Amino acid sequence: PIKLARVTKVLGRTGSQGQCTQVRVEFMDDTSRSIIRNVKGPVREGDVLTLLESEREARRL
Amino acid sequence: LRYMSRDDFRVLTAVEMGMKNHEIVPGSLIASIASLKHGGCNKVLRELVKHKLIAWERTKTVQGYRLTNAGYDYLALKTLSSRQVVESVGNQMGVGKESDIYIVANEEGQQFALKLHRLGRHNVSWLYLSRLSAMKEFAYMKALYERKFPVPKPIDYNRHAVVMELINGYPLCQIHHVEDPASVYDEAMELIVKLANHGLIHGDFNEFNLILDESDHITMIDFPQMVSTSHPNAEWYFDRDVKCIKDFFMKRFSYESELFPTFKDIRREDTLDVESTIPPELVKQKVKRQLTKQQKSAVRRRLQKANIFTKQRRENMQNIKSSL
Amino acid sequence: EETRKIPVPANRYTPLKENWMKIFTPIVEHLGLQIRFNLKSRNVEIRTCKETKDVSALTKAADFVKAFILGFQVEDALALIRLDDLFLESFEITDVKPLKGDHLSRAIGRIAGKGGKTKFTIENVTRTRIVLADVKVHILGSFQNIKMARTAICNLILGNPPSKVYGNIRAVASRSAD
Amino acid sequence: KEDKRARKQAIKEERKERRVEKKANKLAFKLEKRRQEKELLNLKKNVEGLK
RNA sequence: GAAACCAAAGUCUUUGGGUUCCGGGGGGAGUAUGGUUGCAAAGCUGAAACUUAAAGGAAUUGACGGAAGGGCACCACCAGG
Repeated sequence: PIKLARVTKVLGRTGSQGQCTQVRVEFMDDTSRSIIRNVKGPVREGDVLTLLESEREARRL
Repeated sequence: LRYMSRDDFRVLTAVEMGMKNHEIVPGSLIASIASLKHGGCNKVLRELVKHKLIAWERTKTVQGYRLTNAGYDYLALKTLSSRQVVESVGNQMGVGKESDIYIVANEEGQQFALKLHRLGRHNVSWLYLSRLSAMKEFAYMKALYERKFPVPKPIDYNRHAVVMELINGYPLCQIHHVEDPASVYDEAMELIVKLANHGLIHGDFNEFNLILDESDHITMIDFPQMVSTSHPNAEWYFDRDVKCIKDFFMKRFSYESELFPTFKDIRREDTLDVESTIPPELVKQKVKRQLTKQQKSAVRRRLQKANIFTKQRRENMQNIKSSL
Repeated sequence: EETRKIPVPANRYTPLKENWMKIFTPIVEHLGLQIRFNLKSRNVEIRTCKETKDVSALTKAADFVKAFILGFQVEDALALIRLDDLFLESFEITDVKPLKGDHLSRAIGRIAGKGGKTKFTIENVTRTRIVLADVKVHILGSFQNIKMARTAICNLILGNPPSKVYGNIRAVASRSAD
Repeated sequence: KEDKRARKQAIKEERKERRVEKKANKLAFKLEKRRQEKELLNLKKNVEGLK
């Protein structure tokens, strides 16, 4: 199962070398699940993503 | 080379014991803990600094001596010679920035190899990490030779130095033509299967690390980086090594592969991934130990008595008198 | 509908009175619970109503107000309202070590240190909040964080100096994959 | 009784012999340290030098 | 008052209210011996030979932290050429 995504707000830069971006993700399954994920590469406010799995949640707390 | 063999051992081991607790060792500690000869040790240290055995260190107040790399190498070689392992030196230098290869010959004349770990904050961390690397490398060679892998026989080790079995040959990179590529290639996947069976995956299994003993035997060395198969990335390292060997064989010898082993078999072999009742003699020994302890404390507190400050004060007083 | 009552001591009456609106506003807005302060029994009483959103919010409110009464700041128990995995281990100082009189007081001192700084230092390493009652120590945080803070505090009141405590707790935080 | 009492007096006798042994060890160590200090003092006074 | 500090550790070279115990550079050493008490453990009294240019007490700055926080650099890294 592959689910579509959306960028709501870019939060910050995480990782050892500052290579990852911690971002907030809104779902295109008409749900309001805003889940905080980690992405690699350049992202801006308004980008659209392809998640291989959605049940995993990134590093929160 | 060495000519006199009386007290450089004791002074240099005193320096080694000084390095184990702190950076720069004063001469008072050396004179206290090397007490066989007294008074003449200053000229001994003056004789050592004419070589690259020890080095002086007097910046602004700290005044001491430290051990160099060559002094540590000669200390290990002297400890090997005490074990009757090295008599003469073969000058076939394998000059690497991570390790130095020196041929050695025993009293019998049989030649062995000598690996001296040179790792490149000051050099005490370099020597300590060289010691740890030599220890873990000797442990890995012992494990691999116990598991009958085609590796040389380990012989001895002293604190960075490894006396190791000598097998002559060339690495697989600089051998342009191989008469029988298929047999040694099948043996290469056999060794890959054996390593993966032994709960181990190399990660950087390179052709440069493979030495062709007369282009007939495979010699394998250099295991400080050896990792586990319990890691989730283990099969990715294993497949990287397999594809590296494959692309090297279809790229360099123009020989195409016939067998394609992609087996992860753990762990059907040994898991190497972790790898007046008291007699008077005792009374005499204990009382002698006590009195040597008080006299060693006395020697410490007597040898701990900066003349540079007194010289500067005298010069300042003389300048104040001659200028005013 | 069910309710929980929690008591308040005499020394905690005035902080309850001053911070009252900051207490009952998130209880009544986000959780949707009825709250009062019975002056005769001196108990903060919180009950569920018809427009309560979900179950277990009453326990969140009880944890919030009880953490405030134990000595934690109102924001540090608002953290109990929002977060799920936060707990409260509390223990007496004389539990691990039998201390009598002035020695016991000195133990309290080396939980605070100079200016409270040592205490705050633990709050930077274990990511917890800690409250010192007269002979009691309360820790609020995650489970492994509470255990880390408890080991640090017990190391402090067995005689170990703060330098060893900082070094050990920073090493344990380093191995904790934080 | 007559069993617990026997066990207790056996432990008491063992302790008494143990204390006698410890006292003997202390006096032997003191005597040997004294004579070795005398020998070290004799070394300090004479038989110390080059010629 | 050497000071931290102390209404006493004050009323001291402007030095005397009565009186008891007790110290004389650091070790040897609270050791040996002797006496005395104790079932014992040991308690009380208690040296010398010799060794040593020092040992200590208060405060004053802060190389060096294996103490912690920030900031900067493709002569550092990340993704790459």
